[PDB]
Amino acid sequence: HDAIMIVKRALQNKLIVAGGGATEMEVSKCLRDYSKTIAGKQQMIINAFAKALEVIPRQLCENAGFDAIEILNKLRLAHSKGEKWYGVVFETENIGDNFAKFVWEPALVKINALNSATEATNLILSVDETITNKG
Amino acid sequence: EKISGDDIRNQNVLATMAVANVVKSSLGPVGLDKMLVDDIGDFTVTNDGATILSLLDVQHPAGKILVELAQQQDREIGDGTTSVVIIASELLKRANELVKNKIHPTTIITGFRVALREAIRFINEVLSTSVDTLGKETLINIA
Amino acid sequence: QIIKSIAAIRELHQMCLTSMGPCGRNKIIVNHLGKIIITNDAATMLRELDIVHPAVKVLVMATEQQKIDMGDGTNLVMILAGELLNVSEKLISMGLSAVEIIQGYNMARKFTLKELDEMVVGEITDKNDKNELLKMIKPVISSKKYGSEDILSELVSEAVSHVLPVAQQAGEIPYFNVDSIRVVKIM
Amino acid sequence: ETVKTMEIGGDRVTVFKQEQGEISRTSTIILRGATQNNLDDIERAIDDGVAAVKGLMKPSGGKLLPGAGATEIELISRITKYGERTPGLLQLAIKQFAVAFEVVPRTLAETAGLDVNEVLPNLYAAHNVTEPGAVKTDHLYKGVDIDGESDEGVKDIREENIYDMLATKKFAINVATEAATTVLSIDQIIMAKK
Amino acid sequence: SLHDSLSVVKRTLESGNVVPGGGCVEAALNIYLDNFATTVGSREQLAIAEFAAALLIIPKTLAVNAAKDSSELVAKLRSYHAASQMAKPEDVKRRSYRNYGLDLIRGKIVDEIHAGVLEPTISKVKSLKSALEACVAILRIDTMITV
Amino acid sequence: GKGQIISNINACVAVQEALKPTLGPLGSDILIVTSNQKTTISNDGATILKLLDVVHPAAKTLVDISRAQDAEVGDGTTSVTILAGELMKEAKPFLEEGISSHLIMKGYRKAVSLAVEKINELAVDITSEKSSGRELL
Amino acid sequence: GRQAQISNITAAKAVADVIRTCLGPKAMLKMLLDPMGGLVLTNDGHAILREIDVAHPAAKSMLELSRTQDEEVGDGTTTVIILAGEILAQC
Repeated sequence: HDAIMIVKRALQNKLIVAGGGATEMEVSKCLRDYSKTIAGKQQMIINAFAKALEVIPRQLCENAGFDAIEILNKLRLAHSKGEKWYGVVFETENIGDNFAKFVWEPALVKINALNSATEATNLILSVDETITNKG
Repeated sequence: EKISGDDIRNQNVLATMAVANVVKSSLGPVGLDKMLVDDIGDFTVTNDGATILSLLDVQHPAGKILVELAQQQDREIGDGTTSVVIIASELLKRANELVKNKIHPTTIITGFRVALREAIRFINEVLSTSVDTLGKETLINIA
Repeated sequence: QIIKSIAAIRELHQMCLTSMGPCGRNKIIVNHLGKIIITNDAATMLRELDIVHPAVKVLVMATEQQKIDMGDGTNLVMILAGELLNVSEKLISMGLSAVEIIQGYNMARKFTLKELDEMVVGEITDKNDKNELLKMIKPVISSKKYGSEDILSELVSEAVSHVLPVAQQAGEIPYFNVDSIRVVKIM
Repeated sequence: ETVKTMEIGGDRVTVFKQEQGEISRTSTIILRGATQNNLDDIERAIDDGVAAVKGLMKPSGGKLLPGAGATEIELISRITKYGERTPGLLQLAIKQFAVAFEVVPRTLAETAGLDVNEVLPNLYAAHNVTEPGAVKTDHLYKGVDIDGESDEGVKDIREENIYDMLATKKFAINVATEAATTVLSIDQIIMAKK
Repeated sequence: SLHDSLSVVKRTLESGNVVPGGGCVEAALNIYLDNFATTVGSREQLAIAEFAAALLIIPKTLAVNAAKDSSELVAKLRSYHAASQMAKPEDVKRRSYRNYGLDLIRGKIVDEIHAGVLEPTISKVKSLKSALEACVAILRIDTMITV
Repeated sequence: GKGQIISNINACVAVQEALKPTLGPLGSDILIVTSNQKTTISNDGATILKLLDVVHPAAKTLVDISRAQDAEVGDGTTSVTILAGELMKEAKPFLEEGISSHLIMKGYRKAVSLAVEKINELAVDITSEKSSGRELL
Repeated sequence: GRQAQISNITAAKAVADVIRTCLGPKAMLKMLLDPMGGLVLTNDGHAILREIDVAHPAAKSMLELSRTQDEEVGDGTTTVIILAGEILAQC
């Protein structure tokens, strides 16, 4: 029954990406390399967006007991060198491949959340005045 | 009085930041000068950042370190008095975010010492003997 | 006292300066019914805001002239009228009475309106074609929700062409109506 | 002719429409989206969009002028020309009348993230040139560019087919002058505690 | 007045070791410390990353007095040197050029080697060594006792 | 002016700092006591934000996008608020240097277009591997 | 910050505030109140400036620059301060 429930959620959504910080670290790394043509005031804005994407794996390691300081330094070294599929193990702290452990996450969760976080951010940054009427 | 913890750490950064923000206007030849008024009421006008820190009156233990930093720079070279203060003050500004990250100050100091000696060999690949003396002259634009 | 009347409008002047234009920004205004309402159009925001200054209500009533008789210029009338008071402070400091200031604008208004007839290069043939209506409708739909003006252009141009009846060589009888187009929205 | 029931936005609703016969002047624009607040501005943008169709009638509905900062800068050169032409004390008010139009391109540069020292001198040099001839040449259509793309400078606003209708611009000038006239004509006010 | 103009070249050529100025030293070290921070780790990567970005305040301050946008000059300066370091360790280059500086007079990015702005290395090493020596003594004080 | 944006940043961080420990299946849970005196404990962030009912518009905006995340999808309700709030913190020092908020908004939009393009590349879709609906699962 | 630039323009205007009517052959007479009870009714522009006690240091710079012009030429002392004072007002 446990094996059926794992493949059940994978059949509903055919778009699957590697979780466990793998995809989160690669997106932040690619934006820093492509920022060379984004050079100018638009470069530092996207460079901060890549750093803002690191809060997701942080709280996951802090809530599980792992040290968020050491896990981020060792993950980037193993991600940039060799294979990019190396993630963070959720049981025992160590470098590992989530694609090897067959632990997957649906991509539509991160895609819909990325557009919703950016759209809601543009609404708040655009408000220079707020008036609240009583009633 | 005795003050410890992160309260005195933030005051030391804001004190050096206030001293740094005064001399940031005189950096470079295009920079702006300033007037230093004493208790008598007189003043002076100069664009040299080395003479400003000597005549500037600031009461603070780290502020006097910057005064000794300016005195040591003039006895060795004499150029970059404003630059050496801004670089030293910028590291104190970024050290604030490292405190909220639970980073120990020794690792902050050790990380800078390793990066200092490592950057020495990086300059060796940068620095080079005088070249470009054939086919063109780069000495004509210096003067 | 003439400066204090400008400072009261200046408080709401900077809000409208960030409105007009495709890069403009939107302000959140909480309605008295406990519902968050945000919009670019100033004529809608000025109604929900509580303004106790009577001098500001002059620009509010002047804004309704842009909303009712026209379909554009609600953000433009607040920027133009607000700047005329700022440039007038230089003449007040010099000791010039408000008569020559008002008389100067009336003489300059007739000079500007006369030149507007020479500022027109092309003229719309009023063909009411689907591709021809995209030229007039696009700038009006613009300056709100930037980036969606290309898709919303085909939706408005197709609905207007359906309201307009087929006729030729008759300009006496009006055709289009504002209330004849009702927009629906579903989450 | 036709009454059916279709799914709009995920819910089953009965649609009321037709095809050819019994020509009707009523139309409906269907909108869809996830955000509820974004659907309010798009709905209000259509109401302001269809209201411009009323201005397409005989009273100068076909005439047009370039917008996005193109006309506001070009009118400054004509107003300053009439300043020295008209003698008397009106010279002070005419010169300040053209300066008051510089706020439109300034806000477009500030709301776009562009520097104030950049867009303003570039617009003056574009609309002021020395042409060996009486007929004006080159391009008077230069507006305020959004930038954030391409390389540098501005571009012809006619490329994007964006312009301000004369009925909107000409009627807005008369309202703007009468709005500031009332404020400048009131030298005293009397209010009460509210 | 000629003696003042000759003293600029004589004192510059007096030291056989010179490096390009105008922000070339601070920008070059920023790229080298980025890849070096990943090769060490052990909680020291965050300190090197902040120490590398701290060198960009010198060209940013000069851009303020030059009326030019600091976000345009500093950000593009980092991308120009980072693109030139791609083929640098390979000992081969085609379109890759180094020594991209900043001109405060003309407000444009030009080569400082052709511009004629040079500073000796002796002033470079003693500047970064004395700046950190004074910075460590400040961070080592956790308590202020005033009698 | 620009000072109101800074006040809105702290409003999103105050909501984020409460939802930071709630990220993950092993994360902490928030205990909210309503004025009705009924105390409930929920792991998912939707119900947590529904009981608060924050009057502040920027904090309420994060609640609306969280309800839509739990409705149309059902996963990522806590992560969408943390990501949107942390993005506000990176734009806070940019306003102090004189950078306008418009290019900051348009700067993040350019990064999303490059990020979504890389998501489809990092995804795993096998075609020529000579597989079927079973061997993959 | 920007506060010192405002005080520099304000100090230059405060010095020129006294000599506003002191320019030209029609210049009127000024009354300087001394703390000891004395008064100076002379209408000379540069003769009053030496007895004016100022606080902001930029006001002392205007007195030193006007003293140099007073030695070279006898007139035009108040002309330079008014001309340079109005530049900061327009700028």
